[PDB]
Amino acid sequence: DGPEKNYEKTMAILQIEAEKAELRLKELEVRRLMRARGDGPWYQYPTIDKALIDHSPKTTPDN
Amino acid sequence: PGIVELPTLEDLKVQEVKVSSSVLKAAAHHYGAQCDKPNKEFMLCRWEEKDPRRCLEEGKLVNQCALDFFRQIKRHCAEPFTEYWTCIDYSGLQLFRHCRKQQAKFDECVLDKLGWVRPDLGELSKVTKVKTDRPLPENPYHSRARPEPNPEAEGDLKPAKHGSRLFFWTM
Repeated sequence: DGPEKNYEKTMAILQIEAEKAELRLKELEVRRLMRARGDGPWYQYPTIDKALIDHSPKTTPDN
Repeated sequence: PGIVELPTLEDLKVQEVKVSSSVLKAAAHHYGAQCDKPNKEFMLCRWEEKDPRRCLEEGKLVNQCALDFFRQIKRHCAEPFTEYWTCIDYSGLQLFRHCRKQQAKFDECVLDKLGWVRPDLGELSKVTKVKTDRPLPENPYHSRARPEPNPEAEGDLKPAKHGSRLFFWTM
């Protein structure tokens, strides 16, 4: 086949793999940030749910 | 770090009603019937504010009303109440079971001398509604500002860009 075959195929392959590479770098940086700060959708850690708390008036007034 | 504020000794200088536990037990039902407003107001203040350093005036007023009740019972039915509370005091557990005749004398005396009737069984244990005029404590627990919730996750999902992106696996 002609040289344009390899030229356009290499264009597509190079673009796709470069996108993969800097996406991987962004993944590493995002993971570091989200593990360090936790202000993100993942890396959340379990905490006690508030709905278990009971608010009815107890025997002791100033509980 | 802070101030443990405490009201000075002058505010908590109540008249300090002085009757023994047996005397209190003898007049329990009638006192609960004819003194419910101060007790209920004071306790609602105690439960709402959750700070005994704040509702001291209700603690004064409840003692004033209790002393008024005891003064009335002294003025009108001294003898039957004295015999009834002595007979209550004899018992180790202070049971009403053994002392029924003296209870009858006390009840009829206060009925025809002060217009009182003992509450029926369970009447003195019903939740009441008070018409207190104090405001509702906005922050009874003195809670600080809550941390902002984590940024909510939303948005349409599209296929992962270039598949797994895990080494040579393109798809």
